[PDB]
Amino acid sequence: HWGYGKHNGPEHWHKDFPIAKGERQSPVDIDTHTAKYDPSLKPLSVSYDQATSLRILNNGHSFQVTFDDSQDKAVLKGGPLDGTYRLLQFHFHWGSLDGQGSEHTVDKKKYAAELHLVHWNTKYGDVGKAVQQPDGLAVLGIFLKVGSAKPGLQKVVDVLDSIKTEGKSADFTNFDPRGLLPESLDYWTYPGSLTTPPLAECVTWIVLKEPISVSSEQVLKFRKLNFNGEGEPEELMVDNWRPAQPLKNRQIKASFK
Ligand SMILES: NS(=O)(=O)c1ccc(NS(=O)(=O)CCNC(=O)Nc2ccccc2)cc1
Ligand SMILES: [Zn+2]
Repeated sequence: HWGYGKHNGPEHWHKDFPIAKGERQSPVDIDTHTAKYDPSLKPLSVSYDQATSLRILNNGHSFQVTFDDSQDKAVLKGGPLDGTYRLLQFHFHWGSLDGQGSEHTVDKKKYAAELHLVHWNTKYGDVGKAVQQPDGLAVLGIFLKVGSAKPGLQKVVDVLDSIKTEGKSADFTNFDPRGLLPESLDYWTYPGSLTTPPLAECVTWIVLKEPISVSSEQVLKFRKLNFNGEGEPEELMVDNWRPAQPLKNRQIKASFK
């Protein structure tokens, strides 16, 4: 089964998921010399005020926080998107050291981590039908750099000790994802894929220009998680990122000049 190690990592994934070698795979490097401003892009509309978090869990490849997506509580709208996209979950990708961890890169620069806020297109009814559609999902990607502490992340960090190993989960209600956003909503966008199996090409990616700053204290707590379940041999969850994939025939557009 898949992971990020030598024997099951991203170089192996195409054997079970041949779309790994597809025409619109994610992540990509964002070259600011060729990711051109497009004046037709609209401002991004983030409506998370009624977001209802449910649980936080270690699934053996990251930790994710889940939400109640049964109504239009927390939705992503505007930007490059047509229609309305409900927030399903968020999770992160991070490194074995501050110098790497992000999935997207900017002019080949790797950030310490990357946050993925995952949304699905409500015109398809549920997410299982949305993932079969080229416009089924919208993932809001936010880079993390090491600096001052991000107060909106602290509730997450303070609970990670309770989900150290794969399969553990915890109650995680009343978490406000507005606390994970940077100041600016300037973004890049391109059509792409899930960055983990099944790597489906169903994602409109929206990557924010401005990283959020998290403290070294905070990101170190990510690196205490385990890929393995309890009683299994410890394998620390670090470097759980897929490297940049070829942009091929795609365009990346910027909402800003
Ligand atoms: N790293 S990333 O590119 O942002 C990313 C984001 C999400 C995923 N995986 S996912 O499961 O959440 C996809 C959405 N959920 C489903 O399709 N669920 C489903 C499917 C069939 C039946 C019933 C439910 C992987 C990578
Ligand atoms: Zn992700």
